[PDB]
Amino acid sequence: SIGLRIKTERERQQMSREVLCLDGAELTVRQLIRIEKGESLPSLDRLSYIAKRLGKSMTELLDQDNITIPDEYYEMKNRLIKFPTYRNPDRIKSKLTLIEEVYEKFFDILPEEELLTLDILENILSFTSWEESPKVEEIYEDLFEQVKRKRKFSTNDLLVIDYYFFHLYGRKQYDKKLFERIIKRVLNQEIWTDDVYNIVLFNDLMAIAALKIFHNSFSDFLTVVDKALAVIEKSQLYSYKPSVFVLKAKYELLHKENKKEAAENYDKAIVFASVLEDSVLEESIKAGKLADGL
Amino acid sequence: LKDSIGLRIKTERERQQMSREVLCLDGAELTVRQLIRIEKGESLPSLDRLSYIAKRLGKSMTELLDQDNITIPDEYYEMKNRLIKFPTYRNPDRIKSKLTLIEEVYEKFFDILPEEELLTLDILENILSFTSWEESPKVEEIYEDLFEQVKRKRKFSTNDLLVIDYYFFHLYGRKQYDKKLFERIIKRVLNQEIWTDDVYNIVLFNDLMAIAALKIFHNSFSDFLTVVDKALAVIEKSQLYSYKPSVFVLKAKYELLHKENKKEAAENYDKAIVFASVLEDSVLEESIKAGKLADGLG
Amino acid sequence: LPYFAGCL
Amino acid sequence: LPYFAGCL
DNA sequence: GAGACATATATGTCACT
DNA sequence: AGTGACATATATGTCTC
Repeated sequence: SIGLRIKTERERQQMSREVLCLDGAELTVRQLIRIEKGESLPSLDRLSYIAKRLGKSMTELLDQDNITIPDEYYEMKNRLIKFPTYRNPDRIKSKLTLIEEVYEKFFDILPEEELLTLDILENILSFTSWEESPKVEEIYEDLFEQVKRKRKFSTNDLLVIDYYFFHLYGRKQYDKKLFERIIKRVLNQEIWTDDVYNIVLFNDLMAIAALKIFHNSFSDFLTVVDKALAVIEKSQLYSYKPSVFVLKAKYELLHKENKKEAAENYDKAIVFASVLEDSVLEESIKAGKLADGL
Repeated sequence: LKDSIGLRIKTERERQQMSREVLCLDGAELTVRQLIRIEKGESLPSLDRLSYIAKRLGKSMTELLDQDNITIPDEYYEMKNRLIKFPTYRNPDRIKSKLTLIEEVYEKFFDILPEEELLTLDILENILSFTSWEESPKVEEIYEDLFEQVKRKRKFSTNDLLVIDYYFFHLYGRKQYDKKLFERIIKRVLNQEIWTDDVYNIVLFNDLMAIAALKIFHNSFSDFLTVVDKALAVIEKSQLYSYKPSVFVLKAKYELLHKENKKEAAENYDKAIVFASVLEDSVLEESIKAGKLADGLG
Repeated sequence: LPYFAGCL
Repeated sequence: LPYFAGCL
């Protein structure tokens, strides 16, 4: 099978043995024939070169129990990550329904990291209030404790932080110094090319800005807005820019005491939501504008 | 690599408190003298002996080499993201910038990039550096065997769609082309599945834009709205609305040349202009505003 | 959390 | 190609 | 553990069509 | 386009201390 998996993948990419072997400085076409036919067992050196040429890892090439995650999972994961509910109960119920479909179909083949992402996302979507929903410590003791000690955050680290921001929103009494540590570390994170990572990072930046507004602590507020813009500018995911205009509208109204400039930023978010044809977002921005005395 | 595997073998063996003599057992599959050479790095183990070492340690052979070695650095995907995702709209300054970025990408990662990534960069370099069908080589010149295989494939890959894009670049403004071949690959482009590979969907969206622009040049609007709907399906599935202004231009040119409706043509144009302005793309908005003024509107 | 922070 | 088809 | 020599296998070069 | 012949490289085994 080791020679058959190499031959099958080589022919899948419409690659000849000569192109794979190049100048023969690392592997000759003669020996590639012996490897694919099974006449010789490829050493780790040549198999490492074959893997590099084929774009596959050595693990993918010889793993007997290798299971492959179907495209339907990532299609369902794309709908769970990329379509903002904006806390709409119908969009939340649909995603919670989709999460249950994903679990019953792929649990046996998904690694622990992917199941942890679906688990945290399930608690984030189904969040009701800091009182009723499970506390971050109760379910994510180890993950949140590591986040306290961790300098660089992963996707699941940012998801736990988001669930922590959901519990932190309503409480008047809270750990103020711990919240200041998380802000500086989230602002210190580097923007990847992974859209899932950047989307969750953007969510944390939106939750930080929302928490500063509830606390009326507008220090470093423009820094969060700038990083939220930087995420949008690098991923070109403009479905989230209306939420940035709402942040600037809140900043002009509550901190700069400029109502005319706050209403103009609100109008830019409404126009942005209209051209995106997201009526749920457009209706939410117009309701927030009128509730803000505008 | 010799030390990387021998270090992992010795570490897992010593943490399990198993000795070299106990691991090698009688010696039927591996000897103690060879295990010393494998762990110390003097010799690289073969697959049959690596399978025995994994079996004795309770691991699978994958777990002993589960290292993500020869992984493409993050900087490549970051530089590749800038090449795929920021449309130049045939701007000379943006095209030359990406041509510069390709030269930087190729110098830093050529020895490590897979064949398909190198092929993607090469086709992308020709698409960007394309000027006109008379001064640019035909698709059957620089990609002879590749484009012949694409003529017969049913499921297009990313590089297959990139070759089709260059082939579309050479078809434009040309007369006496293979008509039946053009209609056939149109059907196959409109048959591709839209998954969650943004690189694929962006290139797929490019082919759809090229087909509509060719249909406009040919004055053949059969299945034009079908090409428009699949283009919107790519945008809505991937949520990459950075390309939606181009779709509004297509619907405007459809109303102007097929429906003979200059009112709707000028209205869809305005939707593209306000969409490009809300995206803050100066080159895109100034290009769409020049197209509306050239078609005799506004 | 407000609606604009519910980007999931 | 025209400008709108140059989405690369 | 390490060096010496022998052996099995993988790999490379040649030669042929 | 795959072959087979033959040398070389490398891993592996069997001594040896």
